[PDB]
Amino acid sequence: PDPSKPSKRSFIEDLLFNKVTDLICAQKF
Amino acid sequence: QNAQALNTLVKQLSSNFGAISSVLNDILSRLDPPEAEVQIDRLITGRL
Amino acid sequence: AYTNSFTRGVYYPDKVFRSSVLHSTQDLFLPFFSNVTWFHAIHVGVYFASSNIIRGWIFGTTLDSKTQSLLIVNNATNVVIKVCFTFEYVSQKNLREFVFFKIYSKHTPDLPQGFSALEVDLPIGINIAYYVGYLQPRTFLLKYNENGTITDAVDCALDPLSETKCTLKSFTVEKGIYQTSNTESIVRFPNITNLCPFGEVFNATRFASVYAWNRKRISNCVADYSVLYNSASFSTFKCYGVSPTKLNDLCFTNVYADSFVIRGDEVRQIAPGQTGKIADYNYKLPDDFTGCVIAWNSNNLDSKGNYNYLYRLFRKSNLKPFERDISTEIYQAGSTPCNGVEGFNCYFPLQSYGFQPTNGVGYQPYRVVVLSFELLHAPATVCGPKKSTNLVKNKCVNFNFNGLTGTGVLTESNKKFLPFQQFGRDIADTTDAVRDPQTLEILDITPCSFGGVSVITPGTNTSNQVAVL
Amino acid sequence: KIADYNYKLPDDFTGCVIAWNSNNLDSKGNYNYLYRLFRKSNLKPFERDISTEIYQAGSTPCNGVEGFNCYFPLQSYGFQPTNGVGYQPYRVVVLSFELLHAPATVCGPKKSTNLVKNKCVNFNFNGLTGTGVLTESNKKFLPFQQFGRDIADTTDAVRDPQTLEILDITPCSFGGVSVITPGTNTSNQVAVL
Amino acid sequence: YNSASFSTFKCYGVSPTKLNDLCFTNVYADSFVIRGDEVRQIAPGQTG
Ligand SMILES: CC1=C(/C=C/C(C)=C/C=C/C(C)=C/C(=O)O)C(C)(C)CCC1
Ligand SMILES: *[C@@H]1O[C@H](CO)[C@@H](O)[C@H](O)[C@H]1NC(C)=O
Ligand SMILES: *[C@@H]1O[C@H](CO)[C@@H](O)[C@H](O)[C@H]1NC(C)=O
Ligand SMILES: *[C@@H]1O[C@H](CO)[C@@H](O)[C@H](O)[C@H]1NC(C)=O
Ligand SMILES: *[C@@H]1O[C@H](CO)[C@@H](O)[C@H](O)[C@H]1NC(C)=O
Ligand SMILES: *[C@@H]1O[C@H](CO)[C@@H](O)[C@H](O)[C@H]1NC(C)=O
Ligand SMILES: *[C@@H]1O[C@H](CO)[C@@H](O)[C@H](O)[C@H]1NC(C)=O
Ligand SMILES: *[C@@H]1O[C@H](CO)[C@@H](O)[C@H](O)[C@H]1NC(C)=O
Ligand SMILES: *[C@@H]1O[C@H](CO)[C@@H](O)[C@H](O)[C@H]1NC(C)=O
Repeated sequence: PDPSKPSKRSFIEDLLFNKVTDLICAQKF
Repeated sequence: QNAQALNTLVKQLSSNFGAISSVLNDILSRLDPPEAEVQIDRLITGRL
Repeated sequence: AYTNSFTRGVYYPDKVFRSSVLHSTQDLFLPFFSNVTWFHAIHVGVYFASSNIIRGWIFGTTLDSKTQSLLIVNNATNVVIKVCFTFEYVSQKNLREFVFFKIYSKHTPDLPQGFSALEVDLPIGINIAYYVGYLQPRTFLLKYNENGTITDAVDCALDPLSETKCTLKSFTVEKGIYQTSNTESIVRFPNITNLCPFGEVFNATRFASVYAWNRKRISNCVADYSVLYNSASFSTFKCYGVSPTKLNDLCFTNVYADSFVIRGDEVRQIAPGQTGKIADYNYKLPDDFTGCVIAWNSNNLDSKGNYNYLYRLFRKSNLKPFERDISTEIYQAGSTPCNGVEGFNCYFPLQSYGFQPTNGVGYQPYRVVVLSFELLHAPATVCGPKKSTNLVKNKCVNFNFNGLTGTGVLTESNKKFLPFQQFGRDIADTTDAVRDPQTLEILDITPCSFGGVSVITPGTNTSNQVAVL
Repeated sequence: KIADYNYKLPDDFTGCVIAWNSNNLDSKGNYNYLYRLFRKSNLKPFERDISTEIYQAGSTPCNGVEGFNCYFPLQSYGFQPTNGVGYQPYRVVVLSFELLHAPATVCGPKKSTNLVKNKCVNFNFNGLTGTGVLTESNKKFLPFQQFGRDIADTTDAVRDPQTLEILDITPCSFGGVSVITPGTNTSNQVAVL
Repeated sequence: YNSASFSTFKCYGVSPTKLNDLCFTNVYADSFVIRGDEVRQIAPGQTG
């Protein structure tokens, strides 16, 4: 984990979050 | 997969399962309880 | 003089025995933790519980002897029940309960924690120390003992612990979280002010023959059919799309009025899926029919004999639904093409009715009018008598927009409808945006139940304190 | 005008309806019969209403005047021996009741046999049928209490409608057979379990 | 239906419209004369 970023996410854990990706309201109703 | 199965669970509220219609309020506002019930029951057995 | 109810209440509901079962019964009981009105003042579903000075009690809708009154009085071991100071019922500190036409029984000896258990059905047929009480519909889970005595029961709306106990059908809930589950009226009908030609389509001096049955559209009418059963006596009325009782609550997109005169022994043939020289060669009703059928005797007027009525009798092909056919090419039952000759195996298509005042019932003319229509489609013209209230503008309502019912909050809309466009259906084919039938504006419907409660609790043994989520 | 202003039958009805012609007796014309015709509210199930406050179809409160847009509620039948079938009086009697609840008074003609006291029987206690062995009971009923229903809401203990005693029902099918067998090719001998 | 006028006709196994499309293995013709207020009793499961 890096000190610069506010969270303790490492330089490879973030490459995974930004790679894995109304109706949901209708399901809620 | 878990967002495709749950979308079918919502798509399947548009099927009337052989009843008069697929909107419960329609059936309730077109039929008296003696005949409304025998249609609601083929809805309640279709969604369950 | 309010006082807090402690543990009293629950009564043996029904006549069926149960032992060592945690049965749940949905009936009206006495609430726990409720307000009894203790009355000691000596110097007008309901409940009741009380030297035996008070005997009886009186009720009615207005109590002015214009309508039905009701007097019930008790005695040492006797009662008298009448409609007066049309039914003459006569029979044979301390809490002798006179528990509530549904009265109860079984009295038994502020209030401590004892948990007693209470229990003739008196017909009326009409409209309607010293302690008191009341009953409202609130579920109760009774704990039948090993001998049939109600030893424990739980209110089912009192505390969050009570709801969790109902959910688990148990008296002991363990540590954890449990996922228990979690207005006015608007009527809007279109701006139609005029009635429909009741006295033009039902009492016309002459109706058309069957084979050339007339047809008439009706539009922009508020049809109050109550004004109709004062004059005529209808011998048949069977609606085939909608239950007859609700005929004054909807709106009918298009309506037609087919009229003709068949014999008495044929009126049964006007129905989806039957055969006969009326359902094959004159007038066929479609299988997916929606409409009502009306028929009454008319021998008073359509009789002399009366030979002004015809019916098609010979044809090689059955009619399709709603298929008028008028022609005079005589029928060819044989081989040669008879050119007008009503000779061998070739006859005229049309024949007549010998209607006569002497004809037996079944040979008498029967006027028939069928009214086909279609329900809850978008544009509606003819509607029911009922009035219209005003919009509530963002409060939860059981609206009745133009026939269809529905619950929800009626917020303002911005849906860019076509000027042609009326109803918005959602992904699940459930309506959510509507056009006001009077202001021609757009409203949005938001159903509101807002579920998802949970009951954080330590072990009910450990304590009672619970936290809702 | 019979199912709205005179006599409404409930939707969850249970009963029988009887009606026959009566033109032989209830005819002269006979004007001794009335029916309510004008009202602003439909009746609820089984709701007798007798009153003579004339109906107000308009604006003014007509105080007895059978004038404009305000008429009398009740009208009469012009029953006549000359009336065509359909205008003839029809006596009607409906018989409402309720089935297989605990206390029963009116029953059918059929007779009664004697108890068998612990043999399997197709009993017919007070309407309800049922199979089983009728053993003796010790169920401490209330003197008010008649029928014992089980956890699965199936009756098991009954009160005799004549001796006022208590009987217990034990259904008997006693299942669970099994057939130990070597290969039918190998032999035929088999053993039951 | 050129000569007589039938006051009741209710088929109980087959829909009336299709009566000219099938073949009927054995057929019987029971005939009798009852009063008018009894013709309803000729139906499966009634008393009188
Ligand atoms: C085809 C056929 C049958 C019915 C035919 C009948 C008896 C005709 C009824 C005509 C009506 C019903 C006309 C009317 O109402 O005027 C059945 C299957 C019974 C057996 C014999 C062959
Ligand atoms: C009951 O009486 C008390 C007064 O003791 C009062 O505060 C309360 O509002 C009343 N109603 C209920 C539902 O408790
Ligand atoms: C109550 O009973 C007593 C005798 O038991 C009798 O004298 C009295 O008239 C009764 N009161 C009634 C019937 O109102
Ligand atoms: C049930 O009855 C037995 C027999 O008298 C008695 O010993 C027992 O205490 C009773 N229990 C209850 C809960 O009534
Ligand atoms: C139809 O005309 C007859 C004859 O005048 C009349 O008695 C009846 O009230 C009329 N029907 C209506 C609905 O006006
Ligand atoms: C409908 O009638 C109401 C009351 O008479 C009126 O306020 C409204 O403007 C009318 N709407 C239309 C479209 O005529
Ligand atoms: C119930 O609680 C008491 C005191 O809080 C404790 O002594 C007892 O062991 C507990 N029993 C169970 C089954 O939780
Ligand atoms: C019922 O009738 C039988 C035969 O007459 C008789 O033996 C029995 O005692 C009667 N029971 C009652 C409760 O009257
Ligand atoms: C059947 O049994 C015979 C003699 O017991 C044996 O020779 C044969 O192999 C068996 N075959 C099978 C298929 O079991």
